[PDB]
Amino acid sequence: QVQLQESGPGLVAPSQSLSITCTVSGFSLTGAGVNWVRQPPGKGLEWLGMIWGDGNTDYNSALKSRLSISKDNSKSQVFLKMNSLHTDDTARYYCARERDYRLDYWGQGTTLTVSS
Amino acid sequence: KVFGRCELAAAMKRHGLDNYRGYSLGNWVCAAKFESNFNTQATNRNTDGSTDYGILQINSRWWCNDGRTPGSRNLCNIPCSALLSSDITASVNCAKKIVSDGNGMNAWVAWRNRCKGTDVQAWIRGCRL
Amino acid sequence: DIVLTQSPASLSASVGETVTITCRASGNIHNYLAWYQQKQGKSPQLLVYYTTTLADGVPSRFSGSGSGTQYSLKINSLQPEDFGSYYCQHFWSTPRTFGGGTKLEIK
Repeated sequence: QVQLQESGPGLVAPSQSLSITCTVSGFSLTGAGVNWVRQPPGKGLEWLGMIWGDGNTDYNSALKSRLSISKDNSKSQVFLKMNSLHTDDTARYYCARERDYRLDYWGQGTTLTVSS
Repeated sequence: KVFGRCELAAAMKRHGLDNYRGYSLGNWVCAAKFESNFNTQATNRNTDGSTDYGILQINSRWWCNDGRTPGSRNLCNIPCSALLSSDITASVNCAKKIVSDGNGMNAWVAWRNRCKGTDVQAWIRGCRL
Repeated sequence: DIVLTQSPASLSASVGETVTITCRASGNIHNYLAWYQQKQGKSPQLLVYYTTTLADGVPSRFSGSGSGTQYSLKINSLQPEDFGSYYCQHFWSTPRTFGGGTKLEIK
């Protein structure tokens, strides 16, 4: 059973650095990539970046310098870290399995709110 | 014959491997890179009578008969020497027979260990189809 | 980056009707285009990949098409459970981008 579950802080001030976790199961992190996507309240999907099965990472051009994605193949966890938080970063965060150029399985998402 | 990455891709696409069983084209080009380094004459003896032949390294105990391997099954009903040509047709047809589904490229340990999970599409980017 | 222009923003239809959603890429994406369905309060769900390939379990009433830079999602005899939002996403190199979304709603 392929499963992806996100975990996060819920509320954060710009004064903090956000970290969200994606714990997967049912498949190996060495043989599949994991993407990170967010969806602002009542907005569409925005792609943030990804980490390939080989450990290489790719990022959204505008958000590159604030994002950092890494993973622990033994713990089966992928991480998204983000600094310079803004109120515009308020959204629901999703991690999704990429299997040969399609996101076939998605996490349920974690909602994040950036305070003041 | 040693192929170029783009030329091998174009031939593979012409033969219906692009998205065959859901496997994008780059997988096949990456598999060939690791299995025979794009060489149609490639061959490799195993710690058992079997030898793997050609561009995609098809085994002699199960897919092609080399009339020298003990217990040959010849499931592609073809002679292993046919798989050692410059025209990839016979090799593409047997591989299509081998990949019976969306997990079938595991039939190639190199693809499973060296391609699967990586940006295999990097192998066809910049190629005229 | 390759930007995807999706239209229309919303569509109102009745059950049994056939609709079409389009996504036009700012550059050739060479068929590396997927479509997702997102129902109210759920996470995206893969429908179609590589332009025309249906995900397992997805009904034949869905079909995608296109090449180069204009791609379409056609839904035939839309059923009650087809209502929701629809997004396209390209997979040609990086960064990947999504279409702006189409809301398919009840007439």
